[PDB]
Amino acid sequence: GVVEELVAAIGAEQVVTDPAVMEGYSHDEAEWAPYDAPAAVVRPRDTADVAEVVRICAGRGVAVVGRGAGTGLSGAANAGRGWVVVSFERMNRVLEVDTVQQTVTVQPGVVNDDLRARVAQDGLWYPPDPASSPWSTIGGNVATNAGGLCCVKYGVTRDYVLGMEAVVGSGEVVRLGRTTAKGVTGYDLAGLMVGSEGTLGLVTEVTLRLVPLRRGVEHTVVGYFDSLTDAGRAVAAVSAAGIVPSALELIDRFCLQAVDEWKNAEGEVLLLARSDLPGTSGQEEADRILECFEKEKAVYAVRSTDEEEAEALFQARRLAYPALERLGPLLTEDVCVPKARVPHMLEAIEAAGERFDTRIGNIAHAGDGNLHPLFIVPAGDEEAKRRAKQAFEVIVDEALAVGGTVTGEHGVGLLKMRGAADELGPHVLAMHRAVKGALDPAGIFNPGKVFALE
Amino acid sequence: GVVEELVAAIGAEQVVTDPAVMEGYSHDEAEWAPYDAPAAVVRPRDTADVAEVVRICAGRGVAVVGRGAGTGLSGAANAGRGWVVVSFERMNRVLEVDTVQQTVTVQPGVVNDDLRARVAQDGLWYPPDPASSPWSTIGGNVATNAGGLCCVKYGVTRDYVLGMEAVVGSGEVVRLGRTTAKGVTGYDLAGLMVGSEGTLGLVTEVTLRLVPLRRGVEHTVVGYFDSLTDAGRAVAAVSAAGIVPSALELIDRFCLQAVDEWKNMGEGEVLLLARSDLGQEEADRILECFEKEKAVYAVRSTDEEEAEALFQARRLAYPALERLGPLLTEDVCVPKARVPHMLEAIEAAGERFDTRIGNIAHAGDGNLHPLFIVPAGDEEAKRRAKQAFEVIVDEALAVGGTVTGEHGVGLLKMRGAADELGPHVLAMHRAVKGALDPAGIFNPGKVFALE
Ligand SMILES: Cc1cc2nc3c(=O)[nH]c(=O)nc-3n(C[C@H](O)[C@H](O)[C@H](O)COP(=O)(O)OP(=O)(O)OC[C@H]3O[C@@H](n4cnc5c(N)ncnc54)[C@H](O)[C@@H]3O)c2cc1C
Ligand SMILES: Cc1cc2nc3c(=O)[nH]c(=O)nc-3n(C[C@H](O)[C@H](O)[C@H](O)COP(=O)(O)OP(=O)(O)OC[C@H]3O[C@@H](n4cnc5c(N)ncnc54)[C@H](O)[C@@H]3O)c2cc1C
Ligand SMILES: [Fe+3]
Repeated sequence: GVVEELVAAIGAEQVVTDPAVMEGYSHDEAEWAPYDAPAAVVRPRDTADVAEVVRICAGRGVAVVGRGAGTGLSGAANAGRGWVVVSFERMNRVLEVDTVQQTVTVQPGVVNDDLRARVAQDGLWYPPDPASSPWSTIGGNVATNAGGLCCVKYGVTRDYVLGMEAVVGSGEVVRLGRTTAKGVTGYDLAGLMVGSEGTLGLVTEVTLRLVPLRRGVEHTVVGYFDSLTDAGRAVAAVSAAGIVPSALELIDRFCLQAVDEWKNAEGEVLLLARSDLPGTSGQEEADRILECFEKEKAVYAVRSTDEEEAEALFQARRLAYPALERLGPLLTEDVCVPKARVPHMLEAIEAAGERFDTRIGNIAHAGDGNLHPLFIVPAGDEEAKRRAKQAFEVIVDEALAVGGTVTGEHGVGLLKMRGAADELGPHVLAMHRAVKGALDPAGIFNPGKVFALE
Repeated sequence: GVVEELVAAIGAEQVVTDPAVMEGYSHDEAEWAPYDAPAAVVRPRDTADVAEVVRICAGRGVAVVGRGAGTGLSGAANAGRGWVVVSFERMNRVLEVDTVQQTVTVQPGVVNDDLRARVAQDGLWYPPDPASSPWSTIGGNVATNAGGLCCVKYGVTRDYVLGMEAVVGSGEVVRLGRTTAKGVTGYDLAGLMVGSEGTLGLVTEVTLRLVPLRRGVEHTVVGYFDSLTDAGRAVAAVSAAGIVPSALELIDRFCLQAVDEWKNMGEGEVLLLARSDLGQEEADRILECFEKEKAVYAVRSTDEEEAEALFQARRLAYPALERLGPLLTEDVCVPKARVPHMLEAIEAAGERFDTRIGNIAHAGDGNLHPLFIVPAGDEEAKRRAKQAFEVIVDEALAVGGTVTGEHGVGLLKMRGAADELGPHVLAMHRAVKGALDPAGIFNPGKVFALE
């Protein structure tokens, strides 16, 4: 009688059982991630509803997986058979914007882009800008510690989580973290929630840190290359010069030429960089970045004196994944290695394609060494699927061999549990099982993702 | 028979038992914090030695309390009777400075200022600059999540900790966190160590993120006031102008006197020292904010040296007051909008309890440091200050602040810490510590109670 207690606790408008409606609430954009039919999909109204849902599911031992917008790429939000999917679509209000403290308090259902537009009205700015910003929730960004494009100079979500309110344990609603500028009272439990991917609790309200709007001119330094190796050597060349570019992205040829077909290519690798320093200070730095592209392999390495053709190339970098998803199933990998390993990793990925006869596109946050190789899977050719799945295990192990990480921003979820286990090791994993057990003694919060419990 | 197992594990020259020597290892600069004679003070050489100390005490259930430079202000490093003090004095080497990744790898025993000067050679910079930087260890800065003067614009220690290696549990050497620029694999166990004050493990190596050197001329904006109330409104003026200053510090009268009566170098009640890191247009905007409020000799300083001399008194305020006797310090942090109100509350706590309370605070972040000098022989004033101590704290939580901003709960703040966190959150601390420290040997009893 799980659905019976839920309706009797939070009403009927907050429980859904139509197998047709629950279809889309149990899987995210991560393809090949298994997902089964959940027992019911709850859409709570406020923290009180979530507290009751967690309490009921805790006693009955029913797995509950929180869901934001369902734009994950590792199946972290995917629901298991009989689970209770908690959709925060109804908790989508920005509660306050304190201009003196320069902080904002939002609900987990808020959309990233919507949040940024609201704070910009008060002259503030929320730096984190994931490619899925137009559709991802702040709840998801906090659960997966999502990153963005400008995170090479302003950090990721974790760098802006001051405090939060979460439902944990048997249904206790607690307020973790702080709201002032400095606080060390107790443990960093608020930070412990960030990057947990909903395996330790449920965030019902988060307090974010803000910054003044950049109200300025973005000097773009555009560069083209003919090889992923040379272009990789240039990104490291700028980082060795000691420059902190406000953006440094790589878009191979296969990816950029596809976006044109959708929305309507000087070289093989397009290295897009940009700086945001005011006045000539930025122009001086943007010029320095240009030389780094020219000194290395340089094809059409020119600084952009146009505020739109620059912005048009960057809008293509954002529409790279959705432009290729319409082109068929797309398997994506997220590794992050040291900046000095970008050339070795780029040439190592390209080599991985020839060994398994699999064409692999490349886009990566060159500023942080976070590579995103994307493979478009042709339908009908199972060997290509199999060859790409084994190449999947080569790029991962190769990134761990140079000292990288199995995931940089997308989250372990399900499609990266193998690599995550090899990176963390038995001791680190054992600590995860212990931590999750103390804060989730019922084992109901998204059990089985990131790491396994046995 | 515990000391014997230790000596039989890490040699004799790494174990000390002389009760005359262990004194300097069993208590920190936090006075009135309880401390007893430890069973031995271990000075490890490498992670292997630290691993042995943890394994031995884990099986025997002997409490171990890690110690850095002993500059804590809440008794976090104070040792309990029969404990084993692990001193990282020997682990004080900078292991690597990766200029391509722009990161540094340090051991816990390294001093803050030493780490900064080291990275300065390679054109890098470590922003976090606590007042005790010249003699505090990086191991301590990570356990307490220390702050500094520039943290109003560059964050605190936790904002630069990329990864670490620690000995947890029964003595397993694990490396938490990452070393790249981005990493989200699993939980943030590294961030969990930060601010734990050594209650979940022992950090033997930390990987900190760095930034390019400033390489510019700072625009210092010095300002004088005649009261903590009027000056408080000036601090809000910079906040009401959308200005993020690289530094904003406030010092009281008795603080300045002690600095001029010690260093003998040198007029106002409070002195707000502002600074920008852009730039003259911003420094000028702040100057007008001071004259907008009660302004005495408010001038946007162009002499970078004379201003730099003024910032030496702000950092030498506590060392200049400890020479005048026992100094009990409180560390509250409230929202910026409560700085003026909170300052007026501190003054009343003095009049109400007949206690002279000096004030220095990072007004830019709302981190207040009211310090009382306790005279010798007048125990009445000591207990009277303890009552104003409970009043200034409750007023910090009532207005939405926190019991501790940068110093840490330790021991002299566990009362307020419990009131702030609450039963639910406290029950979580005992649960977390239990999972990662099933033996309960890592500084047990501090921060929260293991009742
Ligand atoms: C086209 C595209 C571009 C992308 N670009 C980026 C990018 O640039 N950077 C990046 O980091 N990621 C990117 N992603 C994936 C992205 O990380 C996720 O979309 C984003 O992190 C959040 O999406 P979401 O709102 O759907 O969260 P969801 O997928 O719903 O949830 C993700 C995780 O968070 C947990 N969770 C959700 N809500 C809550 C809550 N309220 N409380 C606690 N836990 C919760 C979920 O259970 C799951 O574990 C992209 C995805 C797509 C499809
Ligand atoms: C004069 C003065 C000025 C100060 N100014 C500031 C300031 O501006 N900002 C600020 O934030 N703080 C300040 N402090 C206190 C500051 O927190 C300490 O100076 C700093 O935290 C480190 O001191 P320490 O290295 O002696 O740490 P210790 O006191 O030795 O240790 C502090 C806590 O950390 C734990 N710990 C230490 N090393 C390890 C380790 N290797 N692994 C695990 N746990 C460990 C200790 O056990 C203890 O719990 C000041 C202190 C003084 C005395
Ligand atoms: Fe991305």
